[PDB]
Amino acid sequence: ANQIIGEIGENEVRGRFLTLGWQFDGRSRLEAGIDGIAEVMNEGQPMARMIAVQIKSTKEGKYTSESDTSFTYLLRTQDLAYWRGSNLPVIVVFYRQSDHSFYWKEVSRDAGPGERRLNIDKVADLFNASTVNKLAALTGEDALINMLPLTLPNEMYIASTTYEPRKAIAVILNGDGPKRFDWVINGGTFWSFHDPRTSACSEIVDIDQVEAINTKELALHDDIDEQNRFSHLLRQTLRYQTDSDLGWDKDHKALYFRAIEREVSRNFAYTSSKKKTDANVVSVFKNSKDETRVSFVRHHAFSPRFELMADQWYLIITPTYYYTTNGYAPHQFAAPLLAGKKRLDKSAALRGQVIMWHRFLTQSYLMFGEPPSIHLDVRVPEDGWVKEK
Amino acid sequence: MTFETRIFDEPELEFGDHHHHQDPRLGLSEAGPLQTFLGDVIKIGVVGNSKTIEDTRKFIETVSSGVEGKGEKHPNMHPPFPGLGNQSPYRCRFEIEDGATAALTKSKLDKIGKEPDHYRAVEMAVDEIIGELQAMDDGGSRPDVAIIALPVKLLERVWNPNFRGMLKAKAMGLSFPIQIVWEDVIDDKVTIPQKVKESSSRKIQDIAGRTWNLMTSLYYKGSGRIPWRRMPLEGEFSACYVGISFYREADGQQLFTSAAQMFDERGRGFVLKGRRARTESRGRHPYMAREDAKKIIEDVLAAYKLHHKTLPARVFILKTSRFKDEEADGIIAALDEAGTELRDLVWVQESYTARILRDGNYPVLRGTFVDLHGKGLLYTSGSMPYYGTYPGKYDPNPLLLCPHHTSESTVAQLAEEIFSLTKVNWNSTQMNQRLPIPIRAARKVGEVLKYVGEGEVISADYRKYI
RNA sequence: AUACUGCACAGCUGACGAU
DNA sequence: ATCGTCAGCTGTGCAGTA
Ligand SMILES: [Mg+2]
Repeated sequence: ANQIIGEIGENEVRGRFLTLGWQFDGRSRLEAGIDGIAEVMNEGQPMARMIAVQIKSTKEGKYTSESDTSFTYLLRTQDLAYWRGSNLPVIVVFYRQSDHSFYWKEVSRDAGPGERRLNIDKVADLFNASTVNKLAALTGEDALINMLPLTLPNEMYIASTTYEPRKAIAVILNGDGPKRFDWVINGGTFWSFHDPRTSACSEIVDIDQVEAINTKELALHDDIDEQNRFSHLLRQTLRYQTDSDLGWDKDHKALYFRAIEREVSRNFAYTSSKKKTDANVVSVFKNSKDETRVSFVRHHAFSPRFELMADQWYLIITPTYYYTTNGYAPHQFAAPLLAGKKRLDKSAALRGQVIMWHRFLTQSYLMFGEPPSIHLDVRVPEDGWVKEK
Repeated sequence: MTFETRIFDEPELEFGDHHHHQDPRLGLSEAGPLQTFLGDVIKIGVVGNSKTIEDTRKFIETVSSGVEGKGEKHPNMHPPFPGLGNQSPYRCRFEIEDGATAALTKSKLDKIGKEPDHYRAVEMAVDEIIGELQAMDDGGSRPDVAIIALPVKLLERVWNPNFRGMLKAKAMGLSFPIQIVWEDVIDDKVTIPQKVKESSSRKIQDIAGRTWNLMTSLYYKGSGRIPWRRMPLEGEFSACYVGISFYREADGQQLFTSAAQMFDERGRGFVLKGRRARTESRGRHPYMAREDAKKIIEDVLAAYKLHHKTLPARVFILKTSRFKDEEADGIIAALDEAGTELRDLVWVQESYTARILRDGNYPVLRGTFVDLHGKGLLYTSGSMPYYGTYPGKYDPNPLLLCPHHTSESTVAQLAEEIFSLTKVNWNSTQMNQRLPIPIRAARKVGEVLKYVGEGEVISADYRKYI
């Protein structure tokens, strides 16, 4: 089948050639590579001496990277070396069965090897009555990362006390003082950012064994268990100095907001420099039909992981969503909704979150700096795409 | 700021006839495979029920005559398949001879669909298929590559214990590799559900990508010659790449270690051998011992000195787990016993919660490298200025490269060279590959090697694994 | 299992601190 | 043989193929 399409392509390309003269012989079946020999007619007499022509025919179907304006063809270097060592110019044509697209391309014989990657072009490259003699005369954007450089205070506090943490929690909930969440006990040592003796939490610590130590001594070390205890202390501290408009859920380690204003959404406008934080931080959604039944009231929370780099500590932000059906009860089912919202939001929602949180939300003992900024050598050309939501 | 950001370019892939391009699809459609096949015949055998065989023949007949693209939106994402004509991107053709074709009777499928015991039903289906293929192989009607096309009523029992792992483990004694095809790909009319409750059905991508991926896998399995390879630069020393991953036993919790070896051929070729050894387990830990690493390095060096008649100069080892003192000591002892002077040991971590953020509803480009004080954050998935847009939602997670302290090369050169090793695998043809082939090949080898019994044959041929 | 990405859920592993 | 702390690695499955 493909053997006859080449023969009929050669025959009709020759018919186009013989249309205005252009004396073409073709070859025998002994040929390899170059096709037959053709000439150029001059108003009824073969003024042209000789030239070489090669057929290349293909079936119905577009070429490589063909989009309404051009296409591309690649040349084998054996064939290129075959034509480069010759005594006659050669021409290359293409297929004819979609709308008879007889095109001409010529490879030169100038100094320097390499002539492949024939990139064909628009309507000025076709066999027609428009022009026939033209091939017969051969006689960045700076970005940011999601890290937070943390500046430590002056001094922490250490002590020695050997009660179990389960009993200490039960001590601090049944008591009368403030619900301080800055105390981490591990290895029998009481650790805090606030002073234990200047607190109502001194019941679970010895009075005479409270000491004040420098922050920067324990911030850097070679041990990593002390780093884990430091990170747990930082997590307790971040829970402590924010537990007024949120709570804690162990799933995804989320500090989800607590709805006490009787089902009212929260825009939480800040507008730090020009115009920002106009997106709804908390949203309210009702059921499909009945407004007495509430489907889910949703709001987003986060979870911080702390680490170190060259004795400079950092915090991370992984914001998750949280859907509460009716209130403070945990959600019966939230995996499909969380999957759907994560499928919906593009990268700008993460950008909006990192520009609206941990600098302008819950940041108004630990001082939080600006996120680091880096220079990207090549800017992503977002203006060229369709912007498909 | 102490942050140095690099944007590496898309690495080139060397195809046949000294032509290099960044896209495997257009590169194969332009210059063909790197190692040509001397001949024109790839014989295919089909095993399944009657309707699967007829739809397989119809599928081959349809896709041999060109396949249209998905649309004009992002044309490089969906290039049209050119068929097995004179424009074929393989320089060979596939035919299904009638002297070997296994049709599965409905009585046996009815007996398969009636057994309540889960294990032995899948086992007897696998064994029957293996017996049909073995009697196919013993005769004078040997095919180059076999196709197992599965029906719907078998798929409720087989799928709704693995089937691919069992079949590829029990087919390692044959002289040809096999390829599994579901009912949904061959016929666009019917479509199956999955394990959970499903009012709807599964969905697969359009027939342009299916043809490219399936037939590139079929050509590599049939001919045995590699389609493309990483283009080598001029000036660097001889090198040999090793990758290490882990897997499980599917009954216990014990972990094993897998491996894969690569080196450049003396000429125009590549080597993706496996290892005819079943490294055992030493506890459910994602870390291996030191003596087995030494044996791995000696086997690698013996293979290199057998092919090239000389030792190499550089050794690259890629691992999913963090390097330790024992493994480094074993590898270093093996290398200085052999006498190689350039070493590179890199751990790849896929769980790091740090990202590069920017506004504009789109993430950063693929190939973004940030030096995190001696570590490397690499964006092997990201935006692509060849596909038009970034295919996908949310953000692409990055991977962290952590070199050992005995490695000679710096983090930037290692990051660029690992970035050049990603888009090598011949199972796929897209560019969004976030795992380097020393890791992916080891994962494939381990996944096939899960069900292989003791005292069996393990082939170093890679065609029995993908 | 034509393939990959994103997300979700699980199980597992080595140093803590205590019965 | 249990319980918080942190740090990371394999199985199993659903959308969506932008
Ligand atoms: Mg496969």
